[PDB]
Amino acid sequence: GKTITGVFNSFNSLTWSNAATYNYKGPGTPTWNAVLGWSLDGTSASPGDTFTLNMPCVFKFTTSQTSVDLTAHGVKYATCQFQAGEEFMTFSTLTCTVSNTLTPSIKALGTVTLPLAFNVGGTGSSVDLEDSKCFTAGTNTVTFNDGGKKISINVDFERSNVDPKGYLTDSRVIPSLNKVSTLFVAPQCANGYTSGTMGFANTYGDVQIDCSNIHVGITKGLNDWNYPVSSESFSYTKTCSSNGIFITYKNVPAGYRPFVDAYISATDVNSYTLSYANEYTCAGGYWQRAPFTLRWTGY
Amino acid sequence: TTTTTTT
Repeated sequence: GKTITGVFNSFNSLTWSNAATYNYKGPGTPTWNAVLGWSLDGTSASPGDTFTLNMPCVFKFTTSQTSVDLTAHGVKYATCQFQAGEEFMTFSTLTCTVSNTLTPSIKALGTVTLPLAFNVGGTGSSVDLEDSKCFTAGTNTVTFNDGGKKISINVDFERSNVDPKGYLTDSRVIPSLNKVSTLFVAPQCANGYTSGTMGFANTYGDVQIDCSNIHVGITKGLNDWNYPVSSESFSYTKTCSSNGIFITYKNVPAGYRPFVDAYISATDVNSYTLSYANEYTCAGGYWQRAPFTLRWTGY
Repeated sequence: TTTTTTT
């Protein structure tokens, strides 16, 4: 049929259900259940018409389901297909088709629940740097839209509990790729860095770095989830192979932090170890060489 | 074991 708008009409609730044992209620820590109110009227919609719900700042749906139904008073009236923005775009979408049940005398009011992870950053991609500015710790307004009608709700987000002054890491699964983006930010040298070496590697043979999906940059500070907010060029050299990515750098100015990220593949994306190089010399002469390993789990 | 959970 035609494209309709204003089907999703209210943002009723946005509530977190810790999907693992996360220590903070962050936008990117799954799962946020977004409950939206919707209405369809057979006098103004027909089976086969379509509509789309735009979701800024949403990275993925935290379910293996590919679609969700719009059901009310026990009758299915539409089917909506999930499209996760992931690293392709800063927003996610629902694309919905009205069902044959929406015969002309039906007036349907219902709700639907969507299991979400927001994007508040994680790499130096354009998409992640854009979404690194979506939210801050504390009260935020979250807004979705159907194509005219903006529907909003306020929500409380907790900052990361990790002290931002140390080294920083991240690993986020990218479901459509079966890859994981992984980040490393050097410990903070507030007055700048004379030099340093940093990076990460496969440890036991079960991990492969994807050298075609990497970023190396300096960021002007970090957001409330310890993610880069900018990415500028600077003086470094790099080596990249499937076994690991490493940089050596010099002369990073005060107020900036160097970071490296990469997509990785693993035999089991839910259980793998990475080995990190971590050496730096702050302007002023403080130095540390402190390599380490981390065990990453999805179970 | 000390681990970090992915997202």
